[PDB]
Amino acid sequence: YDRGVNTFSPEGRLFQVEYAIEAIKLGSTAIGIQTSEGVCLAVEKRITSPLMEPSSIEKIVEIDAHIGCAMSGLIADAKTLIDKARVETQNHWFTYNETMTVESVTQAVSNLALQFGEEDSRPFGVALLFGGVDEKGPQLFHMDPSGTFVQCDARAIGSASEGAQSSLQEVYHKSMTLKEAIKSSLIILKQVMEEKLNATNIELATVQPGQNFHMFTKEELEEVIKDI
Amino acid sequence: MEYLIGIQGPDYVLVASDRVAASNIVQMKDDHDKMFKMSEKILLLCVGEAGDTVQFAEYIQKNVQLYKMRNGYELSPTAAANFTRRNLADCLRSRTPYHVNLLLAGYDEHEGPALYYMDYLAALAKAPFAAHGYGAFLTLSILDRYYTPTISRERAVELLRKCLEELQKRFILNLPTFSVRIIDKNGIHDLDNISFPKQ
Amino acid sequence: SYDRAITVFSPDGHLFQVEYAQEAVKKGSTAVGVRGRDIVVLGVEKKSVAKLQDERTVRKICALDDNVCMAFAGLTADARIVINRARVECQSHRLTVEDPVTVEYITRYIASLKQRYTQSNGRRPFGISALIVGFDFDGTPRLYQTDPSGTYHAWKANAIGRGAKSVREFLEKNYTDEAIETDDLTIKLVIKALLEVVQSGGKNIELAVMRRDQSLKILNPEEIEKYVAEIEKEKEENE
Amino acid sequence: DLIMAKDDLSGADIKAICTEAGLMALRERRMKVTNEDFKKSKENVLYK
Amino acid sequence: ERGYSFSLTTFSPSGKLVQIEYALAAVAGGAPSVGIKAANGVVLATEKKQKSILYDERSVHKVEPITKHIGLVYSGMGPDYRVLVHRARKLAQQYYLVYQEPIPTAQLVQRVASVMQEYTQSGGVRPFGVSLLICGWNEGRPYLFQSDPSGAYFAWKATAMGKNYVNGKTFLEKRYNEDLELEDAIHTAILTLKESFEGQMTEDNIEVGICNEAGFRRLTPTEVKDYLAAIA
Amino acid sequence: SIMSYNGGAVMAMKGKNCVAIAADRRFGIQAQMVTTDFQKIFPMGDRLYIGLAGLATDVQTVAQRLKFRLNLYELKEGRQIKPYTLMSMVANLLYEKRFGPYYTEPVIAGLDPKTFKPFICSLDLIGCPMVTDDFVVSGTCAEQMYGMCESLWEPNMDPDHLFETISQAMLNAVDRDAVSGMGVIVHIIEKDKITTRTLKARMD
Amino acid sequence: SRRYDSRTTIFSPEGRLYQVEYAMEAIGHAGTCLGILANDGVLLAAERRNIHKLLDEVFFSEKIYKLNEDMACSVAGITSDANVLTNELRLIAQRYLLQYQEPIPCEQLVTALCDIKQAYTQFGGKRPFGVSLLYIGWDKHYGFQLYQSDPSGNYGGWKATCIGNNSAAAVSMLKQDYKEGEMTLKSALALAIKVLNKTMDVSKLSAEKVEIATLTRENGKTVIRVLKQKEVEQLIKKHEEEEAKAEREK
Amino acid sequence: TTIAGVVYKDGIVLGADTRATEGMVVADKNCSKIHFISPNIYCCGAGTAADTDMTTQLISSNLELHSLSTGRLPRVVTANRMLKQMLFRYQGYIGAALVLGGVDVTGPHLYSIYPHGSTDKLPYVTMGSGSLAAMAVFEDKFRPDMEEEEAKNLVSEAIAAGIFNDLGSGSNIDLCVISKNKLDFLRPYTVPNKKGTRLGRYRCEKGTTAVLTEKITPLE
Repeated sequence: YDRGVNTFSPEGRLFQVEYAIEAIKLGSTAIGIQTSEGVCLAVEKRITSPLMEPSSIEKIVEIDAHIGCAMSGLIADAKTLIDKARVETQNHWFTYNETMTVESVTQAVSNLALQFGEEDSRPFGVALLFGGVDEKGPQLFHMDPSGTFVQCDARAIGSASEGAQSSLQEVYHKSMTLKEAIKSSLIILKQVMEEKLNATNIELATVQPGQNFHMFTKEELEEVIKDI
Repeated sequence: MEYLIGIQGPDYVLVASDRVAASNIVQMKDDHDKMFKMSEKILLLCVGEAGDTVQFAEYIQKNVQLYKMRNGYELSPTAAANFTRRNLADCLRSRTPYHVNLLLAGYDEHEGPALYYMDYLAALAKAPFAAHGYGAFLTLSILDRYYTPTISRERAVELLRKCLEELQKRFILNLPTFSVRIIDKNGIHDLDNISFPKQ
Repeated sequence: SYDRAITVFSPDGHLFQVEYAQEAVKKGSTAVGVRGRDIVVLGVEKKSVAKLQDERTVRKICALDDNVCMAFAGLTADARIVINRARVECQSHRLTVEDPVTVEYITRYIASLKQRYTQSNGRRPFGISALIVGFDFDGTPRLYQTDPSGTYHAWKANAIGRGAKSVREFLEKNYTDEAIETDDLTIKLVIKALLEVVQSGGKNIELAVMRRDQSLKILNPEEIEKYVAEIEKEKEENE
Repeated sequence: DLIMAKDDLSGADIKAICTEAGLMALRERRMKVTNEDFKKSKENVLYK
Repeated sequence: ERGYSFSLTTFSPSGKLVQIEYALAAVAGGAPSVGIKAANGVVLATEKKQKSILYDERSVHKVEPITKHIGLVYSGMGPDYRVLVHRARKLAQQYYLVYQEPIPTAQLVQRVASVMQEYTQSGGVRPFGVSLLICGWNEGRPYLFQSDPSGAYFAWKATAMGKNYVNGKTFLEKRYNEDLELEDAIHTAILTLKESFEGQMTEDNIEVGICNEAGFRRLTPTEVKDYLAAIA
Repeated sequence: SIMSYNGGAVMAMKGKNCVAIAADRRFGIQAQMVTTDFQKIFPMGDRLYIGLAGLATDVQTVAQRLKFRLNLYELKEGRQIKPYTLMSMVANLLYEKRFGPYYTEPVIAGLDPKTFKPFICSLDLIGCPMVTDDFVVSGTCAEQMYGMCESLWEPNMDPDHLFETISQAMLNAVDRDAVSGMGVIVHIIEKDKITTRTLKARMD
Repeated sequence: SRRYDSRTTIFSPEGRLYQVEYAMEAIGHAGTCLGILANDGVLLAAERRNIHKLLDEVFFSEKIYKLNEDMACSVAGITSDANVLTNELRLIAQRYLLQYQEPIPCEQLVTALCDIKQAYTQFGGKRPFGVSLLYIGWDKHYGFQLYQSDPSGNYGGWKATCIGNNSAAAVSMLKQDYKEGEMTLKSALALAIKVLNKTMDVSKLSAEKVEIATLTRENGKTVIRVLKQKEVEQLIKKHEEEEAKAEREK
Repeated sequence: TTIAGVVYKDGIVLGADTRATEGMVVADKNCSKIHFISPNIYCCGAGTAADTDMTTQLISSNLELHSLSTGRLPRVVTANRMLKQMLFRYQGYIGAALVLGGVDVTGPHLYSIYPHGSTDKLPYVTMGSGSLAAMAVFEDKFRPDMEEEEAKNLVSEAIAAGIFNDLGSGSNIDLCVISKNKLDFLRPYTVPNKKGTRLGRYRCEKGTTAVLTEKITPLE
């Protein structure tokens, strides 16, 4: 029984945005942790086949030289927003000679998180984790399809976010360090993933005021995993 | 300004150009290239308003590559020439005209060789030997003196040698080096670069 | 124009038409493709021809550039549209930057077009899935596939069309590094994979290769017959 | 010769031809079934 | 006007254009008509009954010229008829602007059929419920062209449309021939119109136009009253 | 002027039962010639030609546009085209560019498709038709060809005297002209056949 | 304003397109064509759907539409949609000639029309074109050709074609009487006469109910021969005498 | 070009001269400036020829359309209103010097239109380059409510004086008479100029011109 797609609920919410919040849940997990040393971040790739070449799946993409990101669930709706967010950060540094802070980036994205309509189509289906180091120190940011953007100190998303948030609130406090948070994230990863944790499953992305750019090539991941 | 010559033969086309890039009064570049390979048997040269030359190469070159990749095969030289004339003739009566003057050089498997001839007013022509510019004047008498429709290619090279010797003799310009191509049933063959040592 | 949203989310978190337009891919012809290290090979099975007519128009493998190659599944008309737009895009890239067009760019273009096509107002999603094989600069063979969702996704061998689970299961127990040592063996490996697929009479086995410093060569179906014959000879030598 | 004939024939079509050929066979008091029996049966089952 | 633009015309499960079949039925429920081509001219004739004795016969006209040599009647609904008549009017004048020559009837039928077909494809609109009978004397040989709601068209020697078109057509197959004069065409046309109408047929219940090679001519109730002596 | 940029002359002459159209061959840029084989007389169906004179851009452009509309007309209607129809078509095509005008003076010469009736007419650069009975001319050297045809024309002409009259007219009127020369092509057509002759003109 | 909307574009949940197949089953009725390319020429065959005694036949044409100098097309389906298509197709080929001054090759013509049809299959909810149609023609690169349009936008070159549902058995007959390039223009005509004699159930094939047009290759003409009726009559008499000769084997 | 119009006791007499000059050279000796509008309304043109032609064909198309839509005889004021509205929309770029005449139910009505859009109703008008001479002849020999042959003689006399004076005038003289019932249209009214027969037959012979290349193409 097909109603108009821009119909609220008998209870109050909407429909299609709520169905988007449901559509997040099938996606792969991701974990980002704010630390005053810098923002660390982790994700799972969910490798399916051995024919599937592993280094091509993107989860952490690059918005600015100091603003990172991670995506979830649908890949390509996220790709549009990543491209556009990059464009708008370039417009800000151009017309202002300065760095668009991460909150202003995410305001610019959730301005049209919901412009879905028939004139002037569907709501987007991706949850995003935004990091980076602005002038306000490190920042970790989380949005949703509904544009309800909030700051989170260490948010975990997607399919395993219940036990991830719970066991994350077990281990987290305010004065953590970097590497402790990195292994604290990947312990949660290899409790919530399904396959054996190895060199090809996960990927990290850490950005620091000292380690100036988010840089994470392979096989330091090997050194981090053999430290478990 | 300059001129690039295009002598047609029985079964070959002898095109050439300069390596000269004009300025205010200075010769900015002495190894310039005016050759725009449309296809395996169709060349293109361009002289005119020097901002339009590269964009004409863009438009024509890329749309010919589109036809070749779509349908599976190469254009005739005649249809390509007419297509250039059409885009000139459309671009003339607007707010944005193009000002170029170059002849087109192709080779068909069936029609054999073919030479065409443009103008800044989009006129087609099927010429035995054509020209533009100021070298046009000083060179077409020599060429129309020593022409035979059934002429061999080394005679054409010697004739072009002679034509250059009358270009460096009574001209108010420099023109030190000319590049020379040839087109045959085999494709695009580059001949040697035709210069004179000065000192 | 047509102010409507065709593709609505599900109550349980799906796009009906993206997941469901994969079925149209699932009910098309099969096509495999592997990369060797120096010679790339792909080809389609199940032409399911009338054996008595023309065949130059039903060619399911085409090219966009002198560097890149095609394959697809699903219905053929959407492939025709996407290939026309891809040719235009790769040549317009050659208009700008003077390189030969990288394969990753044209796959991102196809997937981006497909996603903004599914997103838009009342446009039915493309029920195809292409294979884009090319070897860009410094000779690196790479191969990507598409999806009606619009996820370019790099693989090492193919599994699309009818019964792709069986074909990938054969490639699973046939991932030998030895198979991509001899170019001839890689060709024979495609022939053996497609032989572990449909009738493979040596009629609907249309295959084309590229040795990464040339253009695509469509093979005349007598060489493929000798390939199948020596495959049957090695199968007899197995006993 | 019969497998190639229809691209989407089922076992219904196969039973129909294998019985209609027999009905053509006992129309002319025979036991064995020739090729034109299958041809007529193919042209009777499929295209009518 | 709103952004819908969707065609309400959908094929059947079988493959049939249900709104065109229904439009043909709506044509078949209309007033009858007959039109006959007979070597020198073409005769059109309709059947125009007032509902009461109150109505006037000088206001509405069935037989209608499109150019000085092209007549046109229908069998369907007048409210759509006048619209596509006006369209054919405007369309014929663009041809006469372009070529400075009176348009041939085949070219009219091409363009009108293109309009009607293009309009049944177009979105949120119903088809016309009108079947035409177009005629004219272009380049010596006169013509006669029937169209339909489906956009198609034909070329007839003699035909009918409306109520009891089958009965009138079976009368036409027996009655008509290859060669007649205009008067005999009028005779068989009023005969086949008299096949299906009521008993009182006067100078006003029918309305008859002819075509000569000298041009179109729309007859008057004077000659119509002159004609029904020794009627049909 | 812009009309004197490339030269050009087109003559058409009505005979007794036949019609002859001729033009020059020269192409070039105001004082510099280029070729001797430039086409200015185009076939539009059988036994009906058109001649175009003036700026060569508009010559080829209007010729291709007219061929476009002509083939569309002859495919929408199975018959071939009457000459008045072609005249009106050229008038409408030129008048669509009322303020963006082409620089050309088309000359139509053709026979009747039903009878053997000849037909000549000419148009201006905005679309003004003009039907006559003797001759129409177009190009730079107007007054020369006017002097020739008002000097040499007779009403009832067999094709031989028609050919010689138009030959002498074109040769003499072109030889007095400067920018237009370099050969003459002559089309002499009739009910049965079409004849094309080239004259021994001064190559100067 | 959305409950009235007919949704003629969204896939069906059986797995295929929905309206597309029903356009195909609208192709299947009212129509039966084929042609026989097998050298020096190509032909088209057609059945009169309105063979009633009260027509005019004054058009000097029927189902055939000479769309250029060197291409025609046979129609099957709803007629006036195809008139919309023939007008647009003729205008496409003519604009190509305007653009290049060289005649139009037959496959980019076919793909232009296929993109037009797929443009109304893909987006909006517009009703699809219920017309399949044939193609005969000539080029500079392959000679004589045959093509099969479909309402999806899919096409495909053949050497012996088929549209109408009555002619699937004709494709069976075309395979059972397949030749390897043997069109002496009497063998192919007798074969086409034999096919339309068997497949249509019209007893003995009255020549007013059929239509045959050919396309031969001449140096400067490329004539399209929409042939008259008397040669069709003597062709039918030739074929019925050859059927009497062929049934002397019983 | 010198056209004139007049209103006699019943209808309208229009005249013309059929010399179509192009610059300084006589381009035509037989043309037609009196154009069709309707079965009762005609029009004459001056100045730019093709502008007058296309404009009068458009307005004649629109009035045929309107008259066939209505079912009665057209009115002259409708033609006047359409012409002045169109010519004012073109801002005087189109040069079309028109004389408009027809007979309605109200009677005869003559209008002259100047190419910007200024119109006047008059009993008699002259337009063109040599219109001044014909307007002189009219003001010399006009009286109200003339008869038919008087008006025809007057218009012929006026256009004749315009042809014997003006340089762009001069050809054989067109006339046209519109009544309530009778429309007449007479091209060779009083052909004034003869031409001397040639004094030398300068006829060429069969082969006096060298031929380089022949071609023959047969037909049916």
